[PDB]
Parts: sequence; structure tokens; C-alpha cells
Amino acid sequence: CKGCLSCSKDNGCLRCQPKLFFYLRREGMRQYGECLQSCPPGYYGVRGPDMNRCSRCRIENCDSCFSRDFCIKCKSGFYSHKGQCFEECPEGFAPLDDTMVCV
Amino acid sequence: CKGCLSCSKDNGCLRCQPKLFFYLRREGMRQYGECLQSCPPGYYGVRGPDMNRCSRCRIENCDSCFSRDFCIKCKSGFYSHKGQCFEECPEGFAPLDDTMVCV
Amino acid sequence: ETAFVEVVLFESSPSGDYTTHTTGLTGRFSRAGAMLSAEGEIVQMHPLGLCNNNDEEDLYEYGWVGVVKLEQPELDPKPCLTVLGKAKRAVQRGATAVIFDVSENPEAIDQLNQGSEDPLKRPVVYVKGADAIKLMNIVNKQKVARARIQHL
Amino acid sequence: KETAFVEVVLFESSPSGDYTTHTTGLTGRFSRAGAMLSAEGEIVQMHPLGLCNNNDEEDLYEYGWVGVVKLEQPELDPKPCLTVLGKAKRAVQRGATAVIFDVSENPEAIDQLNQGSEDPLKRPVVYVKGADAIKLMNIVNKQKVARARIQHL
Repeated sequence: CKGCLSCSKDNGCLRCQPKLFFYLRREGMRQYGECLQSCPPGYYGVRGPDMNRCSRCRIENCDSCFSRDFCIKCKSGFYSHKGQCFEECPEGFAPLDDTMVCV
Repeated sequence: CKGCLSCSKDNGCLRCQPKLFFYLRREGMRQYGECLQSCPPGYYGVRGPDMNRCSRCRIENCDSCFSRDFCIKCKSGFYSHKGQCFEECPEGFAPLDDTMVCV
Repeated sequence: ETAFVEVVLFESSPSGDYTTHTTGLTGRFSRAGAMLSAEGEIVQMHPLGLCNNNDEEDLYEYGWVGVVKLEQPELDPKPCLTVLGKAKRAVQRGATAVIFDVSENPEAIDQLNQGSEDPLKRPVVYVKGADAIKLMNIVNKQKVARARIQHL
Repeated sequence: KETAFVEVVLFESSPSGDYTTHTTGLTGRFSRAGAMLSAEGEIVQMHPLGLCNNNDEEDLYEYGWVGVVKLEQPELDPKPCLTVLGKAKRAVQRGATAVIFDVSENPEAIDQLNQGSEDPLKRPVVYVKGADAIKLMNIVNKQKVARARIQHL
């Protein structure tokens, strides 16, 4: 129970140190707070009034993102262009050789 | 609903024509009888005076059983002996490797 | 001893909320089992699906509400077990309740109630008529459903 | 407000396909926030800050689970996203067949829940405290999975 401001046996972290992000971890039956430096893969930060908070990475065939709509690692078969995955790379940019990215 | 001596909308086949194998198919919530010539893959037959049924092949490392204790097809890579499946053939039976057997 | 059974179809939404459809039907609590309320995923068992003679059977998640459509007792003249036996066997394999469709074999009602001396820890319900038709149709027609059984 | 007889079942399959159990009984109370109904389902713990309107697409749990929510001392969160009733409502919207709050640290929660008795939820909302609560929590933290059976007699 670490990175923690308020902390309990049953809920893990209840409040994070301020530059840490709050994440709800499922471990089977239990869901407990963690206070993390960086959000884990599949998530991204938000520094916020209620809290600094780990939100779910909501984006197209893509494991990890930095932001609301900027993807990092797409899932293969995608071509990462300007932070949003795609089917082909658009007219202007090209699928790279030995890359999963446009130009 | 074929292969079938008796048959219901609700339970499918209830008894099989005498040469054929009684199988429970699971399909969502449903469990109904099929009467088959061959037990499907992953299964083997247990012929009897009362009836013939399919049983789950439960040989560790095996795909298809001929019978409870005798494997037809080992999974990829493995070595066959007393119709069991192996990482490498143990002492006293020289694994003719090309063939994936022992000697 | 009336069993108030609800069968619940359910769909998640994009929001992550559920919406449902619920069919109520009525049966009876057999004295063969406890007179308790019960709730779980419905799993249909073929009558022959419940026989002692297997060293290891396939495994269902603890907490299920088995359903068994019983056939005219001449379609299996010499069964692997009694109904009592089949009911016990279901609960041993984790069924939280057992609902028998006795429409085609109403004396199971009697056979079943013969267990009132060594009763199961969990309820054993039997349905018939329209109530059972609704139960069987859903079972036939849908992927899943949650039974809530109540003793009031 | 009626008594909630809750059993928490631990279960383990044997090799032959049969099950063995272990079963801890507790007592609680049904709130007027929710219906007076027995309920049974797998238990799923819900962190208190993890039940909010705010999230647009929350994680998904099979229909017919039993929430368990340990409440913390009320001052540790003064501007909560939703009241304790709001939280209950979420759970049930998200498919909880019942919700059990552990109110040991927050006995005011009780009166709040009962002040929801006009407009009561369709599903049971039980609360537990003291030693009955300690048990439920121990199981949640220590064991892998568990089934609740809540009876209204």
C-alpha cells in the first residue's frame, strides 16, 4: 500500500500523493487502489481536480496511448499515422519498411 | 435429430441405432444427444451391450485417443510410446526421432 | 411450497449497463431438497447427462441451476440412476438448485418426494404445463439466462 | 428493516468432477434502499472510488454478481462522485444482483441508504458491520473466489 496518502487494508490506496495517478487494480475478487507513477499499458494519465487518475486507453486496435486520442503501440495490421491508427497510410504518407508506421 | 431410435425436440437423440455412438453436445445452455458413427475428435468410443458412448479423451499431452489409455495422435513435437505422449522417449526405448516413436 | 421462478435474459449496453427481459413462471419445491431460494446461470442437463459411471466428468462453474427435461419413463426403461440420484448427482457437481420438467413424467413428483427423509441441501423444483414450456423454449432459443428461484 | 442471512461459500472441485465446500454464515440488514429479496451470486469487491457516474465506459462484469463495498471513514472523501445510494444504483445498473456494503467505518451510511426508501432499487442492498463484516472482508482479501447466498426469511 504505497504511493499512498490515505490507505486501508481492504481498499489499498484511497488517496495518492499528488503527482501520482490513482489506479483501480482487479486481483480476482478484490479491487484495490494503487498509486502509480505512470499509468500501465492500456491506460493513460489525467491530472485532475478530484484526482490524478488512470483512465482506459479507448482507441482503435491499439494496446497503449499517451492521451485521449493519441495511440502509441497499435495492434499489428494497423499503420500509425499522427497518433491515430488506420487501414492504409493516407495519401501523403507511406507504410515504412520493417515499421508499423506511416511517413 | 438423426441416428436416432427415440428423439425429442428438448433432448435431441435419447437412444441410438445400435451400431452408433451416443454423444452429449453442449451448445450454450443446451445439452442434447447426438448419435454418431465416429466419436468426434477429442473423444473415443466405449462400446457396450447397453449402448456405445463417447468419452472425453483425457490423456495428458494427447489429441485423439483410440481408447482411454491409448493415444492415436500426440500433439506437435512429442514422442509416442505405449501410445503415450512424450517430450523425449525415456531410458530403455531408443527414440527413433525422425519418426517420433521409441525403440 | 410454491417456487417462484424468474428467468432473466440480459444484454450489456455500450455504457456498461445491463438491460434485461424476465419471464416469471411457477413450479413446486420438492420435499427432496431444501426449501430455499436460489439464483444462477441455467445449465440444461440431458437426462443421461447425469450418470454415476464416469471417473471424471466435465466441470461446470459452482452455482448453476440445472434443468432436466424428463421423458416418458419407457424411453429409458432401466435408467443409470433414479431422479433422486440424478438430483443428488447434480448438486454434487455444484448445482445450486435443480429444476425438473416433469411434464412427460409426472410420477417423478412422487419418486422425488420419496427423498424427504434424506433431503438435499439445495432446492429441487419441478415444473410442468405452460410454465415448463416457457422454460424449455428459452433454454432452446437463447444462449444464456439467469434463473432466480424464490421461496416466499 | 429485516435481517439478512448471508452465507459465503468457498468451493473446490475434486478430481472426479464433484465439489467440496466451506461455508461461513454472517448476519446483516436489508436496507430500504433496495428490495427484500434473497439473492445468490459470485462476489465481486468494488472499491468505493470505482463506482461513479463519471466514467463513460466502465469495465464489464457478468450479470448477477454480488458487490461488496467496504466504506471508509466519511472524511477521507468529502466531495464524493456519488452518494452511497448512487453507488448502489450503479452496481445494480451494472448488473449486481445485490450489493453488500460494509459500513463499519461509516454508520451514517445506513441512514443515508434508508433515506432512499421511496424509489427503492429492484435488488437487495444489504449492510454488514462489526464481526460479521470482519469475516466477509477476510475472505475477500484472502481467497480467490467466493459465492454469496443472501436469504430473506
